[PDB]
Amino acid sequence: SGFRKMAFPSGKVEGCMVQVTCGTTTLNGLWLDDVVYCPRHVICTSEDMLNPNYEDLLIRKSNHNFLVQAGNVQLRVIGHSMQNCVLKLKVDTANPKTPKYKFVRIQPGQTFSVLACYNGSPSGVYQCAMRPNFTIKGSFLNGSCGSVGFNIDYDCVSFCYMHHMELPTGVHAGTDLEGNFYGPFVDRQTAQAAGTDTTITVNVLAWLYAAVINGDRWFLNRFTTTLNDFNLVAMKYNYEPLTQDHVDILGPLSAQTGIAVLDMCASLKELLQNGMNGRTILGSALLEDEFTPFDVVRQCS
Amino acid sequence: SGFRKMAFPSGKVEGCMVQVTCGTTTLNGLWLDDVVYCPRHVICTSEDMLNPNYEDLLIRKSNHNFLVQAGNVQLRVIGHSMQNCVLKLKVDTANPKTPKYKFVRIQPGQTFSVLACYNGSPSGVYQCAMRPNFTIKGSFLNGSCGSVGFNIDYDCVSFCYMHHMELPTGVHAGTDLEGNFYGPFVDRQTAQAAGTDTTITVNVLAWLYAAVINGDRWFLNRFTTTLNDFNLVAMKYNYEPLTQDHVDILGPLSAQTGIAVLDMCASLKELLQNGMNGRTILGSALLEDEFTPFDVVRQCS
Ligand SMILES: [Mg+2]
Repeated sequence: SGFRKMAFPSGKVEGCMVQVTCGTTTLNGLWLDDVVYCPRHVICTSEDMLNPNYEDLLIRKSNHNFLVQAGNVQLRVIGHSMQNCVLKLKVDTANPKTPKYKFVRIQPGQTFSVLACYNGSPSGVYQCAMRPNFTIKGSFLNGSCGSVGFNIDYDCVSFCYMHHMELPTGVHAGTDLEGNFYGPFVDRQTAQAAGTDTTITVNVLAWLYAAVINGDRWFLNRFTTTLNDFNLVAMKYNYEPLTQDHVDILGPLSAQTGIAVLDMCASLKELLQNGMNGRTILGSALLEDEFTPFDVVRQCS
Repeated sequence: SGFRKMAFPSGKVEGCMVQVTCGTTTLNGLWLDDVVYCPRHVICTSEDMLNPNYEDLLIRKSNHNFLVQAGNVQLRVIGHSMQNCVLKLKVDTANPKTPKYKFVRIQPGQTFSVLACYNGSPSGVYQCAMRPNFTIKGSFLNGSCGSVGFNIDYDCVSFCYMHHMELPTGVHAGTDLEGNFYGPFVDRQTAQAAGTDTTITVNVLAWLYAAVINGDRWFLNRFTTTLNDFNLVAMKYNYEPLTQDHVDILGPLSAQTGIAVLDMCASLKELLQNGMNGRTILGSALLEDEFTPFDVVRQCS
């Protein structure tokens, strides 16, 4: 029993964190095999922030301009290349701690653990979700760029995010491990704002199913709803539209509890209307949207 | 920016998790140097748990009856003894992944990271506080007994908790690493309940400081109070009394934000008496009490 926002054990990722220095800028790097991945903005100076020409800045660099430090040991850069917004530093040693891994680009609503790092040394681990507006509500201070987001599927580490910047609203933007940003963000210091954020409807529904599984039914009602009437209501509360894919994904949770997906949608329409009336669901006075249907099945079974 | 429930990186502790089997019972053990630590109830069958005699059950067990699995390697138990509610299995091999460590007993209100495991395999990590009633609000399913709690100071792991049981209200009970229970609990399958819990006042105040550091200032006011006046409010709303040691501990946060502890107490007094009135603090409609002053300073500075 109990429902916690649980992160993946960070160990397999800790053994990959290194410190990358270029000039006066120091950030984090991901050392997998003989390659260290990091935000390409590490090659920018006070002058190269509004309109950096990365290709021009990079052609002027030699391997010895990059200082990579894995723990106390200095790694030797033997090659460098750029792929989208990530810099790939070829090193003279393959990381002996390289776990089984893959790079995966996630979609909004997906959750992942973040190992926040400073100077290539891990600080903390926390659970995150990719918001519908392609930002993440993380916890990052200056020097955390290059910190990564991941999931662990049995023994395989799925790297899904690398930290690049904090937007003016205090939210975070980054790329997948191939350097492609999530959202319409760019690695430039120009004015860019996150779009309006919405609630991940499929995740709230899954967490309401997690509440039923752990013995709570106070919020259920005797009504049902069509998929279209649910969306007409939910979108008035800034909820993401619920698709037939979402309805299908909740199928196993619906079968476990005996409550149809659209009966649970009717209970969510009522919760939005009445609030909680001094009650909590799974120890929360708000409707939680950072637990996916997959996380619910994996945590509470 | 950003404030997240953050756990210490669990890598140093993952290298210590082993599976321990005794008959049908399989649970988790902590392998430090040449000793595996685990709950002493591993020797009990379901009938033995009704009223166990551990000294009697242990003398009738021999080294070969304990199956210790470290990954895919069998560890040979060469000795077995008991310290309070913890069973110590001396093994033939020292753990080469043993970090710099200490066994420490924490106080209620202090926080720690839990590495939840199943058959010596870590599955997740989460941060939690030792409740004033000595229980922990964790997330555990069958097979998690022997999962440990810890803090990391520099490169030293301070082990403080080992999971033993779940209480009928969903909360969890366990011991320090020397087998002494936190709370009035016994490792016997009998009617045991968690006492009435209270809110950790110094932790709520620390979290209000983190809210102010992150730009959430709506709850601040021109008023101040006294420790004596505030404690009458605390007692009424089931909050732990605020001592002078708590005000002293909050000193750096008072200085960094310009809001005295009794100035922040007048804000907490108003949130307790009048509520949040549709507003949230750090995306929460409840006053969060599982961040210590130190956790806030560590994450914000
Ligand atoms: Mg005040």
